[PDB]
Amino acid sequence: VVTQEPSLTVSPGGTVTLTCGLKSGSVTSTNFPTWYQQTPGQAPRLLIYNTNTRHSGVPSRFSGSISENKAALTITGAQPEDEAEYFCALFISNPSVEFGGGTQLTVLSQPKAAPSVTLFPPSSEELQANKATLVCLISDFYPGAVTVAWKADSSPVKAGVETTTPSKQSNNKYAASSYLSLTPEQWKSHRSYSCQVTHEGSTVEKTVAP
Amino acid sequence: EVQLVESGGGLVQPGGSLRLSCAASGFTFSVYYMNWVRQAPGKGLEWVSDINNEGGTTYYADSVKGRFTISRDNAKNTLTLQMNSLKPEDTALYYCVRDAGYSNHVPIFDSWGQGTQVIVASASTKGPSVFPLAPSSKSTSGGTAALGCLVKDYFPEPVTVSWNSGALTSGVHTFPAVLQSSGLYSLSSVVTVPSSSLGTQTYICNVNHKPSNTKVDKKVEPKS
Ligand SMILES: [Ca+2]
Repeated sequence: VVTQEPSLTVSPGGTVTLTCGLKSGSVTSTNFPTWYQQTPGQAPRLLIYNTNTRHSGVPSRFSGSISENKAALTITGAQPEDEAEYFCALFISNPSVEFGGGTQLTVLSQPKAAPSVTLFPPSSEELQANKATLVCLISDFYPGAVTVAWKADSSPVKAGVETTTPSKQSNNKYAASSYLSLTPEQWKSHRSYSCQVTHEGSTVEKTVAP
Repeated sequence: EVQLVESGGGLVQPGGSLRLSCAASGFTFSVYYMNWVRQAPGKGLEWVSDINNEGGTTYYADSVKGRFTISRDNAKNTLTLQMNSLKPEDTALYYCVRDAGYSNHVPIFDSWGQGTQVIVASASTKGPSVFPLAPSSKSTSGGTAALGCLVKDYFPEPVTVSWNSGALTSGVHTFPAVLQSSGLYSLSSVVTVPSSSLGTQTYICNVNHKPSNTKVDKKVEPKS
């Protein structure tokens, strides 16, 4: 498992470092780290390979290294067009590479705005149809990046979660939705379920109960 | 310039198959290892398969072994992905991708197509179930309440949602749909209204799914 920060921010002209680690083990030169950039609506582009080699035409402001057992991409003097998803790829074993989950880099262009979160429990109607969907709606945030975690009582729940990529609203802030599917018995048998939304290091958690 | 143009994707049912094809141009195709790499709706990149210059050596991601077959034709300048025995996993954007060839062991991807979407959808045309989201004021401004409709499990896009036959337009937020692992869409529409109106004003969401010729007008009531 290759690990990258879900999202990071930088001001125009600022400096930011993205990292790329392994869940089990240290990243070293023989993982031959590669970095790819994906600007919105475009195909990925090769930035850096062999840890620190820039591909032809890549600006010098992009630098690759290994530090503290992780691969690192440093952007020094960030430009608006550097707003993109960055993917690292590590070589662990033949025949190919493993990718990190990607880091969404926002180059700040408006003030930060915290998300509003609304959580709806399953309707009685839906339960009568032998299904159960919790609905977590997230609006008015910037940067347009959040992480959503669900809990059954106090325990994390992974399976049955569908979450949208954030999209720009009318007002230029972002919105996203997350849904948790449960059986009616799961819904009834737990004390509560929670939707936890993380945005720029702050968390908002709403909880509903049968 | 280099072009890698993917075709042959699109909608497929779980029991079906697809033959993706990449038309390569603007470079000597036969000189390079070629790859498929995919990107799932809201996820990262995943290498799928590669093939050596002359086609005698192929490699696969563990999870596609025995299901997909990569092949190439150096005269037609094509790379092919035969996708059989499909899974929800397979819904993704599929990129045709050149290995720069710097290394014998490490694929380094220097040229990517725009990709073509594959959706493994359990139904070709399905109308939504519509569930009411009973009003709550826990997360709204004082004196208001948020109520909505969950528009679940429809295909293909789009649906339209109005409130009170178009007579309520203020405070409406219809969220972008999620494409679920089942290959069906779900969305929510939420309207914020005065809390005092909950006793007096009828709220109905008008859902229209033209592809399935389905219309649902769901009354959303307080849930005492
Ligand atoms: Ca390759």
